[PDB]
Amino acid sequence: DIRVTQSPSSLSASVGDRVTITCRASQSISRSLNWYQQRPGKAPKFLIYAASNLQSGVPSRFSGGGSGTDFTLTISSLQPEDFATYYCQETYSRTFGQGTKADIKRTVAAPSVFIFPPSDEQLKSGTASVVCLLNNFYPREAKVQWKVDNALQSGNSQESVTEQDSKDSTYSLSSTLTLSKADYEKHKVYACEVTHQGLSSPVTKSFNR
Amino acid sequence: ATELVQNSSIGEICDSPHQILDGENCTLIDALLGDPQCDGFQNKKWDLFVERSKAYSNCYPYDVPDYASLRSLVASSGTLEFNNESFNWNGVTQNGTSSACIRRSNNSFFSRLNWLTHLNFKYPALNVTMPNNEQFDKLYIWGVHHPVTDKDQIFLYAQPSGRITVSTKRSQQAVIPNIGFRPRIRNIPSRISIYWTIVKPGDILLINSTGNLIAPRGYFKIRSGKSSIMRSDAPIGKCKSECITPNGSIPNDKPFQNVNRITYGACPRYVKQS
Amino acid sequence: QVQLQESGPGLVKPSESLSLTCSVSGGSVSSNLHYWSWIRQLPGKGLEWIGYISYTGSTKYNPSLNGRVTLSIDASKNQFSLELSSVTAADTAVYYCARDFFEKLIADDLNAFDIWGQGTMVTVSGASTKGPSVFPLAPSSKSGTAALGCLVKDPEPVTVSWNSGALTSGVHTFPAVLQSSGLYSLSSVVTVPSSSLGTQTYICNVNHKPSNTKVDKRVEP
Ligand SMILES: *[C@@H]1O[C@H](CO)[C@@H](O[C@@H]2O[C@H](CO)[C@@H](O[C@@H]3O[C@H](CO)[C@@H](O)[C@H](O)[C@@H]3O)[C@H](O)[C@H]2NC(C)=O)[C@H](O)[C@H]1NC(C)=O
Ligand SMILES: *[C@@H]1O[C@H](CO)[C@@H](O[C@@H]2O[C@H](CO)[C@@H](O[C@@H]3O[C@H](CO)[C@@H](O)[C@H](O)[C@@H]3O)[C@H](O)[C@H]2NC(C)=O)[C@H](O)[C@H]1NC(C)=O
Repeated sequence: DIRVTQSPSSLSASVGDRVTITCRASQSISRSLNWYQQRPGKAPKFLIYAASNLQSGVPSRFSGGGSGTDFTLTISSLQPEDFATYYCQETYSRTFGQGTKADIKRTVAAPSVFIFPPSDEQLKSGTASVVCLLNNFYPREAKVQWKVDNALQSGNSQESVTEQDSKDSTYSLSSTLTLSKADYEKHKVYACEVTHQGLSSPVTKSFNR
Repeated sequence: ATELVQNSSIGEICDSPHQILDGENCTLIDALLGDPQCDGFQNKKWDLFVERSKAYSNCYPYDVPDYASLRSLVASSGTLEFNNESFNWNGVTQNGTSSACIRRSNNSFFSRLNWLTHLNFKYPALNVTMPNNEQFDKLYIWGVHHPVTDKDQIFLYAQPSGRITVSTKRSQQAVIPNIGFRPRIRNIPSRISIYWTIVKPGDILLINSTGNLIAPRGYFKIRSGKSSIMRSDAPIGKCKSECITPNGSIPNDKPFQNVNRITYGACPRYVKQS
Repeated sequence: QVQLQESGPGLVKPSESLSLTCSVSGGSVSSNLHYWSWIRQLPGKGLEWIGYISYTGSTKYNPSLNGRVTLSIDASKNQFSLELSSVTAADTAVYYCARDFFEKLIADDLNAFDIWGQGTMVTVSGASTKGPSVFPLAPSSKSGTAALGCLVKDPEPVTVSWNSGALTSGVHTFPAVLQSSGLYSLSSVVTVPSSSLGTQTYICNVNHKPSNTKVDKRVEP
């Protein structure tokens, strides 16, 4: 029985800011804990050992300290490539913390958009998938509106969002509209209305046929 | 269990009548081995030595099997008197230094240890005899280094594998070094295993080893007394009290106490409640 | 270095014993002072340590899982396996195999998790397996930047690389969404100069492992 508490759950800070993550324990664990970093799509990385000993892949801006119950992980000058999820593990417990993933305070947006009709090989299978793209926009909050012959569509579109590649700290979003082959050929105007802050007016990309 | 229970402390430890030695950033073993920040403690005495929780090691990382045995031995003696002996390490290189054990802005090492490396890419089987022609018990502190890659085992000692043997009349000690890269403490993945060997009056210290060895520079005097050690963060004040707890000095008027179980001197007995 | 690659099924029907195998390369699996462990990942719970074993075999397990975990080592193959009996929907996760050293020199701490493996997703939906369908995404090609990608429809979205890995900078593959048909679907895109389209060949590489399906489709204007 050992308890671990990591605060906060998430935060936001600019490039060059000094951010601190706190890992609190219920029982005294002496000068004894370690901090790790997992980037999106990667395995965690061994950053600090015994609360304050930096390891192989450290860029020297990382640092840790504390004794007893209250430990701190500090990034002196936050860099874009530091975007990841950070954990604190307590040893005799072998328990991972809840995790703290923060992201860079984002500059002002610049969404670049594209759209894509269904392929000729997919339309033969009786299924049409129209894909819209939103590339390198930032902040996250964006609205994708589908218009079939300039008619509002809902419930038949799906979309994903990537996380900051940490080179430019920008997201990307792509909606896929799914309809049958019959419903595809009943119509010809297919649009993708994008609502976003970095756009002074909703940008619409459309094709025909 | 109310009027007859001492339930409070003055918040600090009296430096009288007991000789109090404060640890500051040093542990007892950091001062024992010769940690550069702990050089001020050399050859000091004490009746009670207080380690601080803020203490840390700032030399070359080290491990000690039976760490509560060696700490309680040195504590029960109450002295750090160290006499340099002339070990004749012929065929080796002495006074090995490290980049993470800095003193006076230079690469150094433990002041009570002689880290031995090869010489001319030679390193013969070292057999050193050292008698104890005294009347008092000697304490020898030696070590075994653990190189990370045998790339370093060859560079440091010019043998694929070392072995350390420390023998006396009663005792024999055999240690084999462990090649292995390890988590970097102060940018060092290598370690050193610290052991100890006692020789009695009339006994001889025997070192039957090639040298992945951290040779000692002498011996510590072993006394037998009421000296001890305590972990506390309370300040040291100018006062007199025949009872010391990690929460501070308390009066021994009451027959009982609930301040702390850990006590030193003529103290009342501890109660579980009130 | 010491590489670790987990191998095993990406789909496990419930009530079955989950089984995965970690392969250690470049070093001896037998170690005088070392433990081999397994750890699972879920979004919302973070990481959760599972098991951990010495060369001799010494085990302790996470008391959260009531003994359902059983690991094992075979030095003849430099491998150590995971066996989780009676899996439920709460056991779908990402499983990692990790090389760990324990030191306990004075601190009595020193459970260090040094190297970490790539990882293998496992699922407990227990339905069936069917391969994907790769569809290209043509460019606009107005000509001053264009974009093109591959659309993947219909357990794991595996690897999507571009031209065997020659084209990497500027690629955003998106996480799969779950359609109402129970089958997943994602898309991987890349932005290229709007002047190299007719002479530059673009081929995305998808290689479905839980169905033995590797497809190389040309995205052509
Ligand atoms: C025990 O060790 C700690 C940690 O090394 C000591 O605390 C720090 O000691 C350094 C020694 O120089 C102090 O650095 C000096 O102060 C300024 C900040 O005002 C610093 O930027 C400079 O580099 C300068 O060298 C540092 O201030 C000090 N920090 C604290 C919080 O005290 C400590 O003095 C040692 N001794 C004891 C009894 O704690
Ligand atoms: C390893 O390092 C230790 C510590 O520096 C060396 O001990 C020191 O050796 C020097 C040289 O002999 C001593 O200085 C000399 O002492 C003689 C004594 O007769 C004196 O006549 C000279 O004028 C000079 O001061 C020094 O005292 C001694 N350190 C102590 C604390 O006594 C040791 O020699 C080194 N060994 C090797 C192999 O490098």
